Amino acid sequence: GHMVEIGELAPDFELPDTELKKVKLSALKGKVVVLAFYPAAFTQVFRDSMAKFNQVNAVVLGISVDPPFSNKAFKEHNKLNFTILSDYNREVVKKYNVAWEFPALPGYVLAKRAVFVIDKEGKVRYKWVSDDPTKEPPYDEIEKVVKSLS
Repeated sequence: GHMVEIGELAPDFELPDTELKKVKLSALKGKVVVLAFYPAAFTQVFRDSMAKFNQVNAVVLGISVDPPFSNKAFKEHNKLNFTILSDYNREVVKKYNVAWEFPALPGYVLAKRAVFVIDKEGKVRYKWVSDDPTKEPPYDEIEKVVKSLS
């Protein structure tokens, strides 16, 4: 099975960004990385909460199971300045154990709202996973963790 814990080497993966370019996690070693998983692009509640990662001092990788084409429109609409990846085959939500089935859509597997901060050595240093998709992560704490790793 898959279980991600602090201190472990973050599971590597390669997913397409909004321009269909392959982005590999391990290629980011030497830089602090923040994985920001979200359930679905265009979820309605002005601007999506993913925009709160715009000012984080690290390489933020937004990740959802939405297709690249839609994530591109999502990224532009909400002025997200970071890389947005499409885990269309659910490979990564499984590797990070942040998968769940959407209540209203039988068999639709998507990511839980989650955040993982990875250090320059590629190890997991912070983990936050909310079963409730409406909850937002502690941005302040996350930024402080990023700082300690910079």
